[PDB]
Amino acid sequence: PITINNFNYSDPVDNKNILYLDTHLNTLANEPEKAFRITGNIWVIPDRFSRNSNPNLNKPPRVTSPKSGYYDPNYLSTDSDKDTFLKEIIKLFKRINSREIGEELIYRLSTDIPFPGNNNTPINTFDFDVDFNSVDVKTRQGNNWVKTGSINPSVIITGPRENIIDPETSTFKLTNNTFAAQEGFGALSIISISPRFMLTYSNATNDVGEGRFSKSEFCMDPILILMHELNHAMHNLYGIAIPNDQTISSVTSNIFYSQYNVKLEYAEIYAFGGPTIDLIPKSARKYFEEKALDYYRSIAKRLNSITTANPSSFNKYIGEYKQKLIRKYRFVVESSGEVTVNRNKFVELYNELTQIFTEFNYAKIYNVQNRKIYLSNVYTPVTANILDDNVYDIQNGFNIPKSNLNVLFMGQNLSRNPALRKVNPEPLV
Ligand SMILES: [Zn+2]
Repeated sequence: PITINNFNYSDPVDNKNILYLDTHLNTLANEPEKAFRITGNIWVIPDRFSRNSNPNLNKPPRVTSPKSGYYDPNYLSTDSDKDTFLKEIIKLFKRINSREIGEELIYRLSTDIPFPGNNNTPINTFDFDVDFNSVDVKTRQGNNWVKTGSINPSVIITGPRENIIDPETSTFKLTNNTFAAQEGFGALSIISISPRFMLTYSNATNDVGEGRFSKSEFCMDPILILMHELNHAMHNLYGIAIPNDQTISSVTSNIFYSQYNVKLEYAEIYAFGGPTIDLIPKSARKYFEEKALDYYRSIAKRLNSITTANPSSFNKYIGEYKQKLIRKYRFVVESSGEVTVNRNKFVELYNELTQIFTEFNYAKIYNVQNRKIYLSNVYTPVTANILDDNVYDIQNGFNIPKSNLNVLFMGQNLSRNPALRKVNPEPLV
């Protein structure tokens, strides 16, 4: 099985699970960032992250809303903050790992890798440095930092970007390329998030008997906030991500404003899952699945043509990676040795990735209260000291029996659990 590593932010670099990395993507970082290996190819860099030039973490001057936002330029600024964040992420992975589906989710994300290449990679080549799949490992000597090598994370979890309550997962590419995450190859994903900042709602999946009266507000369990993003990472890793331009015009209401229109991305619909998937026209769902199958066929063709690798040191390991990728995509190997795509196996895999590994399904499996739909109306966000086992533990999250909060999800009920507190109102927008 899989085990989650434990760390203190202050723990020494060991050139194995603790290193200093330069992703060449964080506009907030002027020097290498300390990183920790949660397990396998999943790493965490407990720092704020940004993709905007001349970044600013202060509340925006203009109007970016209705989108609910929380801005605090000092969140995660100190080493003390980073240590707490790091431990929160670790604890959440342990809870995710407590159920079989979560163990499988972590196993896949930490074991399978992006195909080494993109649309512009020659068919006979394995490129382990394509786009942003490899990150520099740096060490200090003197008053500077020098590259000593690189690693290939599959997923890097970082702290929030500008808006602390808008978790986001992304892949990156060079200007002249297209997104490999949408073309079968898959690519490295960066998840920017802070699970302890919980979204609140009243339109929930589990009936608690208040239908005819006043319904309680509940918080989202931090593991679902994180697992939701891990679903985007799954789509990105297996190269089946749906372009962000694929949407359905909808409405919802933020923490302040009233019902406003929004373009609901199909990527969000799949990450959430459940009946919501039906919002995507059946013909469109089939279209993207068939498109993915064609990209997979192209990958199988590449696997039958590999003769060189970049960097050259990987040439002697072409067979090893060919086998790893064959297992990832669940391809079949003919007696002749040719790699072929089995439709039955593909359909099963695609279904798993888009309809089984979903937030909606996790809520049922982990037995926690959760929003009924991705666009459930939200209220003021809440937070809690999730590192305190008297507040949140691995087995039951907030719904702890010892606290007498295990009945009807009372642990997640804002008016029944004093451990839950509204976030600072000042940073809210
Ligand atoms: Zn999402």
